[PDB]
Amino acid sequence: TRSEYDRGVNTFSPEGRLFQVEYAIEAIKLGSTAIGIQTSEGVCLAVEKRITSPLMEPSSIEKIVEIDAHIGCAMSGLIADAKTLIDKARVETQNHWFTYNETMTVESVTQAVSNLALQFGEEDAAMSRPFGVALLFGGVDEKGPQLFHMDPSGTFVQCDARAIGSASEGAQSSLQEVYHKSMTLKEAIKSSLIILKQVMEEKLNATNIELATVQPGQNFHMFTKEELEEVI
Amino acid sequence: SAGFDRHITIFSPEGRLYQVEYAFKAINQGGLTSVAVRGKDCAVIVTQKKVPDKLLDSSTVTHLFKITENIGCVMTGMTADSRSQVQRARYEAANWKYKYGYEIPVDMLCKRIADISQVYTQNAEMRPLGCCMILIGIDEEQGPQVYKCDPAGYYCGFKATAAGVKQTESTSFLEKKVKKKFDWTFEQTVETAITCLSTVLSIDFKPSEIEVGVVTVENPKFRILTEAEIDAHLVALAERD
Amino acid sequence: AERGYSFSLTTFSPSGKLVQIEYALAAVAGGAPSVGIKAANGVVLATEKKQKSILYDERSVHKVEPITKHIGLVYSGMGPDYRVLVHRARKLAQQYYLVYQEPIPTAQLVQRVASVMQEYTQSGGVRPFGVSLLICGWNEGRPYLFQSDPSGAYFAWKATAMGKNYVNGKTFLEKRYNEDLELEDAIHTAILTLKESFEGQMTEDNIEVGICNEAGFRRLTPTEVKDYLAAIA
Amino acid sequence: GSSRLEGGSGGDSEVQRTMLELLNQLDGFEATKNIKVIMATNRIDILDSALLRPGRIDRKIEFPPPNEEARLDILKIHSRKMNLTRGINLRKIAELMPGASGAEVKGVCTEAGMYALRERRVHVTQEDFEMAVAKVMQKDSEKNMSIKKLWK
Amino acid sequence: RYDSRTTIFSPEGRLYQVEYAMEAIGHAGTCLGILANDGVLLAAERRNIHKLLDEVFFSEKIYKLNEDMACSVAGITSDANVLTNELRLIAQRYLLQYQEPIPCEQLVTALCDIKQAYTQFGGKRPFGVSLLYIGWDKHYGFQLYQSDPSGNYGGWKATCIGNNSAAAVSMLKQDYKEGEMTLKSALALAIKVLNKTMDVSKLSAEKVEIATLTRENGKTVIRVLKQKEVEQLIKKHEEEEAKAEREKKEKEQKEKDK
Amino acid sequence: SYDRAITVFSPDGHLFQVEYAQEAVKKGSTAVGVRGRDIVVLGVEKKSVAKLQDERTVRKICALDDNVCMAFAGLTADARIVINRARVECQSHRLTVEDPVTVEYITRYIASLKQRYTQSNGRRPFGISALIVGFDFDGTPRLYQTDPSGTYHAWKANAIGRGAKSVREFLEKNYTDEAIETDDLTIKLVIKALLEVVQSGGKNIELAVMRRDQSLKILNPEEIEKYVAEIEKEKEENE
Amino acid sequence: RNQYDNDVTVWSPQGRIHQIEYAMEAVKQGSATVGLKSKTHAVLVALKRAQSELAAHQKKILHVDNHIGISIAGLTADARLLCNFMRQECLDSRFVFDRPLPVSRLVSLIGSKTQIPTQRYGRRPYGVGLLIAGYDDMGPHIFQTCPSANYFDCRAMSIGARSQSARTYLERHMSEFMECNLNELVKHGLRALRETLPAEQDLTTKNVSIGIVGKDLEFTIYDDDDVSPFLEGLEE
Amino acid sequence: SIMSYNGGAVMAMKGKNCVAIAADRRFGIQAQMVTTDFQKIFPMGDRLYIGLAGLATDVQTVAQRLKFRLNLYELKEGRQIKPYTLMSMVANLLYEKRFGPYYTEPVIAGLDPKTFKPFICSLDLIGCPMVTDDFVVSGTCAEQMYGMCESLWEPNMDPDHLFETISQAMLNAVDRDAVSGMGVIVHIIEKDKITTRTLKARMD
Amino acid sequence: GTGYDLSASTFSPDGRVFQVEYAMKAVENSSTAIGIRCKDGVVFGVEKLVLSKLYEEGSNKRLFNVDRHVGMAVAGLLADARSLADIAREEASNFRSNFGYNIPLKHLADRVAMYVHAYTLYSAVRPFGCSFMLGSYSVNDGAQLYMIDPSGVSYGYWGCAIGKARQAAKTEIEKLQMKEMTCRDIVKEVAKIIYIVHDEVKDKAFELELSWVGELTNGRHEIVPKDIREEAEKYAKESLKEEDE
Repeated sequence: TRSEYDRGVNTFSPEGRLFQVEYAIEAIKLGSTAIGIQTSEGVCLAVEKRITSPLMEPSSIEKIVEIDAHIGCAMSGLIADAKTLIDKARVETQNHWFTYNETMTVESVTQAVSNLALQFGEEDAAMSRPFGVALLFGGVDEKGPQLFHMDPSGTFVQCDARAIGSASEGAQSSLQEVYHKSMTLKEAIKSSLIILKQVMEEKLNATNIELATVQPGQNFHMFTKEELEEVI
Repeated sequence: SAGFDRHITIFSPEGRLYQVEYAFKAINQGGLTSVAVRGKDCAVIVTQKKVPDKLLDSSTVTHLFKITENIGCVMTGMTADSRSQVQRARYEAANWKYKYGYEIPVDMLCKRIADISQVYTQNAEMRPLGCCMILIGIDEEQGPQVYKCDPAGYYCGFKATAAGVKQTESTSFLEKKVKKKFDWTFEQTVETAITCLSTVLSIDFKPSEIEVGVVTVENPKFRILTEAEIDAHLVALAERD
Repeated sequence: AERGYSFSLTTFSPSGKLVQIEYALAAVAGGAPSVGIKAANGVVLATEKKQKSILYDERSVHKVEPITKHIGLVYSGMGPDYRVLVHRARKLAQQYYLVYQEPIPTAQLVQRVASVMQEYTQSGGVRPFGVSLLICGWNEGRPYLFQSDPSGAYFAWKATAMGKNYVNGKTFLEKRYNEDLELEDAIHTAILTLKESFEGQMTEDNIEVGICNEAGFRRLTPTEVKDYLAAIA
Repeated sequence: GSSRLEGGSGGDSEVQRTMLELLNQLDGFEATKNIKVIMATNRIDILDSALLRPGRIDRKIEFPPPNEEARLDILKIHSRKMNLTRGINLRKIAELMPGASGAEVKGVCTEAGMYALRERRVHVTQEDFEMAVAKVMQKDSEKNMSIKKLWK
Repeated sequence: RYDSRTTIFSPEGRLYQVEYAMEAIGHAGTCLGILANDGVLLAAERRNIHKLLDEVFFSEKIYKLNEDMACSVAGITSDANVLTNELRLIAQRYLLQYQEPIPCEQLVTALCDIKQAYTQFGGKRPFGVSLLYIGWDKHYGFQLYQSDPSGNYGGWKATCIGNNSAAAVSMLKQDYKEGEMTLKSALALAIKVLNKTMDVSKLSAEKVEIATLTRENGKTVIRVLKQKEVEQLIKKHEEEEAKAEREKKEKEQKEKDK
Repeated sequence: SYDRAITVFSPDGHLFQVEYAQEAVKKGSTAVGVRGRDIVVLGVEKKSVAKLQDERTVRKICALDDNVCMAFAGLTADARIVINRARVECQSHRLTVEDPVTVEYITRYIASLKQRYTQSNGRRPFGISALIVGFDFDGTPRLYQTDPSGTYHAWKANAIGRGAKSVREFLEKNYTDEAIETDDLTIKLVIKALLEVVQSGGKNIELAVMRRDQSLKILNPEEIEKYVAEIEKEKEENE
Repeated sequence: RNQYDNDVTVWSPQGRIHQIEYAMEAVKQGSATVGLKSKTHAVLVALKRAQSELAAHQKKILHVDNHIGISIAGLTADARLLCNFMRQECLDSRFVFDRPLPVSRLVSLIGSKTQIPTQRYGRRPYGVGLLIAGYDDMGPHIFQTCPSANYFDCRAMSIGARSQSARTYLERHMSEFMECNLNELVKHGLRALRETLPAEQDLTTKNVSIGIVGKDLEFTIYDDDDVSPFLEGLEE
Repeated sequence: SIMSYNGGAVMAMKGKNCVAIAADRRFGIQAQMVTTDFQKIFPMGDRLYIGLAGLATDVQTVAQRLKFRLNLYELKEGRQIKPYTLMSMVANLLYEKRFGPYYTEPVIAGLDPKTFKPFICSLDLIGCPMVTDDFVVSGTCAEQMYGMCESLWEPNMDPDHLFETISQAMLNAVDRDAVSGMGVIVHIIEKDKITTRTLKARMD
Repeated sequence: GTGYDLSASTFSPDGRVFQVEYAMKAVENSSTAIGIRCKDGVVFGVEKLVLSKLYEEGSNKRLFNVDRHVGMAVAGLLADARSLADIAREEASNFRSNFGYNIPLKHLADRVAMYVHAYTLYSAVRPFGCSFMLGSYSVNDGAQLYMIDPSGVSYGYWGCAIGKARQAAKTEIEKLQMKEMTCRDIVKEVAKIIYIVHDEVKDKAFELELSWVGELTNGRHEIVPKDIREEAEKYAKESLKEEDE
């Protein structure tokens, strides 16, 4: 049936579906899992790496990348698209700071990255397929710590705790069970690591996971090797 | 050999342009019909006129247009395409007069529209407009001019032409008539045209359901003959025959 | 056979053959008879002008037209395409005349018309010009006769024929053609090669003949062509 | 039995199954003892890989168009039962026939014989063989110089 | 079916239309080329000399891209003209910018980048042309390359493209002196390969075109051998082969005597 | 029926023609690369040539800057185009900021160019995988790898070509500090890596080494022969 | 069909253009939105769905210039794009003329903008059903627009998944409109959303979203606890 | 004056089947003489030379542009350009840029390839072709050179009798010109010879 | 299907453009619209269908004002109707700005006809699937009415009808001495026409749109004032009863 309705982003199906958009959403699944948490003390991000074998340095599988001094970004999906949208995010944050001399709120930043992900095939901009990447922007704006999830179809929303990636449906349940509002960042780190361990194949061991935290204080902190060992 | 049919720029393996031929088929689809004949000092065009409703206004319904003061045209084909082509011809005539500073010979006006149609048949845009346009005018040196501008790129000059559904029978009758003393008078040419149309139609013409236009070496203006002239010619000439 | 690769013009075939240009050449061959002869001191072009009736004023659309007073052009194929190529050939000749103050050499005019055909045979929405041109010219002192094909290919000819029965025309010319054929006899040879292809009576008005010699290309008038036809018959 | 093209809609599934059964019988579970199989094909390119495998068709001989003096051998073989004059040079006939298959050689001899039959004569002469070569090896060539010059 | 568009990759990673053009080049004429310590030369097979055609163009397949380089073309005629014009334009653009006749390698790389763009961009079929470039450049002296439709170019001591080019190159391999061949020996070998590759076993000036590039007086010279020299070479070679045949017959007579 | 379009997703979520460009890269001759302490080396299979066919015109290693070298594997035309654009980018970043071009920076540039050609529907992806090896101005023997899909990574040693899988397994097995402990053990490692897939040895190996702040040099046939002889001596001694 | 529903450039051989009908269907996949008016007000109440009890709820009332609110049911992408275009039109009118743009004219501009991408093969129809509120000098409006590029001046309308319930409730209870009270009008909107609900579920301070415009009240949105005075007072 | 910026001088005359084109050698910017080996007569064929004069940058650029055009023309139309066609080509080259021109005055001298008859022409800085059977002078000291032209010429002139005449004329003209001189190159084109001389001059 | 009907740039192998014909078929499915030319004006009526009661009286308005003095009455797809109305508005504005006097209706019809012809010619854009009529009155030119259909034909009409019931509307319009009636009576007769063509059982609800432009208003096209509309509707109910008799 979907032989003439799902081969183009601009041909509606009888249901009213953008099947290329759902296919990009599926391509999100393939990626390595990420788990972002937002609590009263900041925002945490814990992601799984999929190191195939040594001789591939740690600093090429970029799941966490720093967005301004007050946001971190966890990627799930195609790397080229991830680079493009992270670059859009950085240039937007810095342009907003340049023009308004203030730190872009995470709502604004994820809104604008979504605004880029919107223009699939509009003849006023230049892509032709949805940016097949689902991103988590976890930052600290004037409303306290916040965490905003973006899906490839340009939809972004606040999330007090969200997991993305291959381990999406298998970790949303755990997050649902464990999360509670009055949570401290230490609890957030431990809980995210526990859920990652639950839904990974290799044994979590400080060189198959990345961790970062953006706090109402010290900037985005990427946990270093010794800190990884301590937490683990 | 029907697979080479869905684009105006793909040849058939036997070197035929099917969607150029289908433009002629559209001409025939026009439903109406037209004829034209040129005499020693006159040129006369006759054409159908269907008014299949009492509310249609005969003042507006007409297929004899005035491209410029001296050049007139009869259309045979879809009315919208015909009127677009008429507007184009008016534009080109005006531009010619503006640039080169003298009235466009019918030769060139028919050539120009033929070349527009040729551009459309070669570059795969537009959709070759389905009308056949027959131009009449007065040329100072050669004399009267009757030309036809088919929607594939021929702008050929005719002693007597026919367009539309009855084109074949009209051409046969006109050959038969021309083979006898081609030097025709004004009234004799008006006749030849009207008689050709009447016989190819197996009908007798009312003074209204036929549109006739004429140009002459003494009247170089596109005179659309009125009901009075049509009635007079029909009745008197058929009687005196 | 190679069936799929025949509806486009930007896609080769396993044989390496672009089917669409060959189809265009078939359209060309399915056209009017036209003949060309390179005399020792001139060139002669002729082409059947038969109409479908006596109605057509057989003086309104010619088929042997000039491009300069040393170069001329006749065709076999379609007619609108021919008018476009003649217009562009005149434009190229005049552009060359402005850039270099010298009448365009026939070889270069042929090359540029071939380049135009190439432009039109190389995009996904342009129909290759279905018409093959014989270009006659007098440059330096040596008459030139070239053929330009829809494929963008230009090539010299001692004498040729093109149209419905090019095979018969060319065998006849092969029999009757010798290098030192002065123009007055080349005209007879061309008219005879048109006779062996021309159904019905070759009246002086349904044949077009153009001769290109030192004096300059000239399309023979009805009186001259009638004289020649009577002499030949 | 030829290339196994896809089936279900427009594939020669039935002839393909015939080929598959032939494959299995030539080689397969409970194979053969002393049954030899010779196959012939005018062009193998499309012949299926399973058959041309060196398990079912072990050897693949080629029959190149008779070369020089092989054409002479064929001329002799198909001109022995004939009436040749003192001064017929079958070698010269061979050179005049380049790249001509053995069918062409037979046809050349036969057409020389028919030419002899024409003129109430029971003798074939060198010129008769030449005319036979001309009439047999008719190499039709396209006259469309444009289609021929497409390629430089 | 992975061959309906130039820019389409096949599941086994082959640009089909590119291979299609590469094999199509076979149907073109026959060009071969030989490098020799003294010079460089190309040979070309005039497929078509029907006696009603003419010889207006001294060269129908070999062109002079500039004073120091020549190129032989094989493939579609229209693409051939387009590519030769672009080659001339590149050469003179290089002269304008730098004021030194373009190194042959640079000229070939430029044209082959053009062909690469064509095979990689949008709706444009790959140029159905293969070219053999000969030339002299101050960096590496005499030089000979072959450029295919795919934009790939190889520097060949000797090579051949076109009909029976595989046989031509096999015989080149057999009879090429890898570092000692002179221009006359190169001409002899070219005639031999042409005789063995052309469909007709008999050669003549009506079917061959030979081009020779040599440095003399410090300046390059690109000469298209006239029919007189062509026929003299064809002769010399045919009579040499006839003498070889006479020697073979003498050997047969000796064997019979034994 | 979800192929043939460079900007079309398969219902499972794959872009197939970029993957096809990758599989086209798989059809190239082995190229290995290693970064030592102060020597970064790239080795390649020549795959030999007919004696008439020159070899200067068959290149697989190209220096994009005094401190960045590139080893190609894939299609030759795409190789040339990408290398040419890489060179212009190198000497354009030199003007953009008066600093030698970081190896990571030129790797990003190649990734950007490849993605630019992939993401649109009238651009055939560059089917080439490249190993970039260099010394950053600050001083570090960096090595990255770039795929046709416009993705780049920071490898310490890896190979692309016909035998990428086997040679990567071998390097996993036989790469250590001892290996990268001198200016010659790294070279020896790379020759050992090549010999697994390339057999003729003398006529099927080419090496190019870059020492810290030292211009890249392509080791001579004699020098590579001497090294293979030395590893052969060690092989027989330990056998 | 099966060969006439691949683009908006092809008519079917029975007088219907299929892509526009497909987009009309697309509008139904959003959430219930019930919009309505009185003699001085215009209220838009929309059902904000939840993607998880962690992730917050999708907003469905956006705030165009101070005299236009907008409730969107359809593609979020197209909703955002048309929201940006409406904001641009309002600001441009404010710049050239110093008068808030009439909401019977902003709608015309949107209709033209959405018809243009239903007659060219260069884009897809838009995919948001739009309820535009606002109080120009005349009176409060509730305009509806659907991807078909037809705009309706509705006494009170609704759109989205389970929008019939709302439309029937409007049929039944609209006789009261044009004389209700500042809060009673909102109550009627809430009842419409209640009927759109799937039962079991109710109007909770979260899933309820309310937007208000009118004389002496520029556009406002009541979310989180700003809505409690409505749900608490709502009849059980 | 723009011409006076870099001076220079070019001359050409024709005798009996022989032609001569003579140029001063100097490149001084303003008054600072920079070199004395600047090429101003360029070979565009076997027996066809162009003596571009005037501003230095424009002279060089017109030379490169015209060589570009002539190379293309010859290869594409295999032939040796006739002098009239070269004159028209230069006219087009200069007149393509009337609204801001190359500040040079080309002067073409040569022999017709076929009939071996002589040709000399000049052009203005916008491209009015200028052909005359006696003289062509361009560049600064135009008045002095015209005076020598008129007052030192006789018809039906042979190789050496034309050598002496063109030399003397340009020698005097350029000696009587500031911002010009310091060496005179004379190119004599004959039916089968071409001579490039570097005659004396008041290099001071 | 047919294989020659996709896109409007392809002649079917008879000389027919199935896309234009489908556009006309979509035209012949919308509510009826009548127009009649009098001696001193032209009157329009449209059989507006309230698809729901929620819609204010004053929903989709199928009688548009093009220029001060031309009325456009549209039947078909109303989005395309509004687009065509904007095209005609812009063309009237351009004519006034470029020439100085109010647009002649014959010219406006010709230009809009050529516009729709452009959109039937091309393969990247579908032909307008909505027919309409242009009517006006001027002291100089006089009352005029015109029809423009998808194919783009501007035949002049004394009276016309477009939509579901056009044959019935015609047949009933011939039952009128249009040549001599006046706007006041023709308004009531238009009401009668609409109410005789209307099908209550099929269209459920219904409302009436009317307008006239004539000398009686000085050429300023105006929606029929409320009182005249009410009186015409009363007479239409009475005429329906009389026909039922």
